[PDB]
Amino acid sequence: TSFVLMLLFTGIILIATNELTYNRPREIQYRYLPRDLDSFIRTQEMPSAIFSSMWDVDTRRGG
Amino acid sequence: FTSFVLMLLFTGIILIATNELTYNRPREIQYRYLPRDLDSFIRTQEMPSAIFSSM
Amino acid sequence: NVGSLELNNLSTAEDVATLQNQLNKLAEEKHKRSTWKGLTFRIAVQDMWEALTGIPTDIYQNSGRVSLKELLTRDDRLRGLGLIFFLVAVVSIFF
Amino acid sequence: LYQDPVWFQDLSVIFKRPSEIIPTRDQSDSERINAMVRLVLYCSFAVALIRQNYLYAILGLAIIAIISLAYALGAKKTKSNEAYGNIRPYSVKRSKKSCSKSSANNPFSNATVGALLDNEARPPACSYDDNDMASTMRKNFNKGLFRNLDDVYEVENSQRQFYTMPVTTAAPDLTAFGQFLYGSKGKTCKE
Amino acid sequence: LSQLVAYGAQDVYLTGNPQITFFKTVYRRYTNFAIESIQQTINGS
Repeated sequence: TSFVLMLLFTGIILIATNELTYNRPREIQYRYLPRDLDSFIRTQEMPSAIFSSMWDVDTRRGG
Repeated sequence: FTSFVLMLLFTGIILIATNELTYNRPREIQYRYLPRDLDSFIRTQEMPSAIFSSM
Repeated sequence: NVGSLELNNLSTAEDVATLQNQLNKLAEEKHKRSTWKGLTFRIAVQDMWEALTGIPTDIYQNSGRVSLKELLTRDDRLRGLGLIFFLVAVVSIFF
Repeated sequence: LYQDPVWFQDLSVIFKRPSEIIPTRDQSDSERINAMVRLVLYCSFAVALIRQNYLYAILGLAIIAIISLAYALGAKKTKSNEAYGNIRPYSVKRSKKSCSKSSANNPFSNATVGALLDNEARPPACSYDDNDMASTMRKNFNKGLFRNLDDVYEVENSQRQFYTMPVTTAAPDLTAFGQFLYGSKGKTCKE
Repeated sequence: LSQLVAYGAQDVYLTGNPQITFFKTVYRRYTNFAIESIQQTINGS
């Protein structure tokens, strides 16, 4: 009985040690990859909208 | 005599079941796409400045 | 502005795949978290599967010429020795 | 290049293959720990057999764990067991000679400029066959390189040109070379 | 040149792509180097 009591005591001590060392945190870092070629082309702005201002009104005169 | 080692294993195996959680320790890092404009800028640039990096 | 290169993802991946890199590594993170959560204190019934994996494979580990103690016991086997709790409960019921 | 016989530490199952060694002599530290393990296991098992209480074996295993854990954790990293020149005074007991293992930046450990980077004193890149560094060398060479899958004895991507230079330290170690050609002969006739 | 490549936050979050006016050239900042020319020794008549 006494052996059981001491064994439970030390087992509870080591279990408490495990629980206290269990809560150590972990960290995530973000790694950024470049866009794939097809996705890039699908995302690319049409020239009709990139530089449409070339015929907007003019530069020597206002609107 | 026998009951002594039986109880010893009885508590020890619960202790082992508590212990085992510590073994697996993987690293977590996520992946995300570049911003479109930044991606275009990086793809367009001709010189790399620093040569290489391993992480 | 700078080029940083990741060599591998626990398995060398040549700089050819583009989205396979994201899919593979997301699967890696999912597997790691699944193993962590099914390998922590919170288990429902998986102890039986862990014990049944432990005994034959623990014995077979010595059927190889060697097997490192870091692998004979820590390869998802430590709680696999949790069946000794079951057997000592059984004999304590008897004895 | 300097070579030593084989040993291993108490992990795996070596503690049974060269069995019946109990106490240390002219053995490596890993071998000495193994011998202490053999002592404790046989002593505790014999004591348990003599007095059938089934707990002396448990205490023997516990003290085995204590000794192994102490050896694993308390090792001092301050080792400079590098052999070159005329004198190796640091230790005369069995130990693993230092090797500069192959690395990603220097696949062949040729000590081109890595010596001036951090090591200053760089241990020699030991033999091609010592510690399976042939596989590591091949893996490091075949990092980021594509093969045409017409050569399974790969020579097509020019393995042959690349090799380890005869000397891999800052100095050629001329003293060892001279002792090789011209033995000391100890006490000679003129003495 | 064949290894997978990705950027950290320091090259994404703390930066971005500036808009450049055709007529405002922004020159690249570069490494420090110098060029010399020397003669080599010829072995053979």
